[PDB]
Amino acid sequence: YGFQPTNGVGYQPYRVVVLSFELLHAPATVCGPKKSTNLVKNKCVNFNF
Amino acid sequence: AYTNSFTRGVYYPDKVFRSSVLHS
Repeated sequence: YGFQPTNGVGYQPYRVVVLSFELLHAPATVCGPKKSTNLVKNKCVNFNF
Repeated sequence: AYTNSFTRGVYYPDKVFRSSVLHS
């Protein structure tokens, strides 16, 4: 590419980043910034582990 | 020399517990 500053859009350079989330078969890894909390047994509950 | 394995080289294909279950 011979890039030059006086190029019409669609010929100017764009930077690209491709994030690819993969899930092999480990025990866990990085994730969003949830919050986590306590747990209780013997009660119909809505859980996220 | 060469030799004969009999029933050797079986590994757990992954995590996930499991009990009596002829799993394929």
